[PDB]
Amino acid sequence: KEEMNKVHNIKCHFDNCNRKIHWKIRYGKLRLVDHALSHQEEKSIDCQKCEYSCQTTRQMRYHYKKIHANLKMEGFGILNIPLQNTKFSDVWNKCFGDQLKTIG
DNA sequence: TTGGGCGCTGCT
DNA sequence: AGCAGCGCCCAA
Ligand SMILES: [Zn+2]
Ligand SMILES: [Zn+2]
Repeated sequence: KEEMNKVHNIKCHFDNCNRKIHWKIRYGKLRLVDHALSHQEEKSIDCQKCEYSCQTTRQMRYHYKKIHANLKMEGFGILNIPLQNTKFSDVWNKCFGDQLKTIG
């Protein structure tokens, strides 16, 4: 539980990003996945109610709040997102590849 | 207006 | 462990 709550700065190595995500194991990987998806041109997150699509689950959460105000957004975990493919594996590697021992 | 992401955590 | 969500400060 201690090692659960330790801050690990995860550095994004995408060209001229170099942002540091102040991550914790407790948070899970969603904010890291979303950050990598933001560096990719594809809009692989699809709304469950309308035609909208976007890059990140954070974008989709904003979409639901504004367009689907009375509806819960559901099914947008890393296990629901199409991640097991080469395009995403490549972008994840570019951003965080040297830090996968810490991420898992 | 959009929304990154900090910090949160109910739940499995 | 860590998923899969959320409130909200502030310019990512
Ligand atoms: Zn980055
Ligand atoms: Zn929609």
